[PDB]
Amino acid sequence: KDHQLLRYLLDKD
Amino acid sequence: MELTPDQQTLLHFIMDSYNKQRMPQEITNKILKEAFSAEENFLILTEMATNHVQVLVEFTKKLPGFQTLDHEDQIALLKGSAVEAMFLRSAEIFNKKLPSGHSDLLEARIRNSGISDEYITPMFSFYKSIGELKMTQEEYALLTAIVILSPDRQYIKDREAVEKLQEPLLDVLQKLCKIHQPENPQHFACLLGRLTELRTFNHHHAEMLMSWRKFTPLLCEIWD
Repeated sequence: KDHQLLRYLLDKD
Repeated sequence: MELTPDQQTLLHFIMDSYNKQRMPQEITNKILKEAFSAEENFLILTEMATNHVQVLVEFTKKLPGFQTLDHEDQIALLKGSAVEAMFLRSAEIFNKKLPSGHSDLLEARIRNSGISDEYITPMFSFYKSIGELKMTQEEYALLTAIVILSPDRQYIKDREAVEKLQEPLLDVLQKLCKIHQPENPQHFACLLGRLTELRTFNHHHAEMLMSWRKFTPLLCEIWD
């Protein structure tokens, strides 16, 4: 549910 | 038989994001330089899986309409498709991007990375099966986008919105089969055969990780 890395990669610049 | 100006545009956006992708030289050099031990061989494969995850998110972000989906659905699709999208790219690197000797060393490393034949055998079987189709760059790109924009992944809140993005790609893929392989009417059916075969790897992959004690916390967070 958290999937922190995918979230960063998606929401990056 | 031709693509309409609209299908040409959709295909061009897919081909552009797809052609940007490249496996770094630093990874390629490791396949050639590192010691041939289970420890080092597994570490190269770990470096390859991590790089594919980065390449996958960049490719996905540029798929037409992907940014227009609900934010949690974008995560659900990325999480649902990562394993399948990896094996598909890996089949391309193994059969097309890597020099013959490099893929031979890579295979050598793969067969000596402490992984069971239970998982190794369907992997190379799938590589041979994919290589048989003589897939174009457009077929790899479309097939990858269709794997990513699959509307039946778990935890997707709006499936129709994803269906609206996936259907025009299958339509484009089927038209390209009719255009480039008019003598082979089952060419499209053959490509669909790979989508079903890719799905089996979700199970193969999940059980493989349970036989680990080889533990890579970063990849396990992405995979399960």
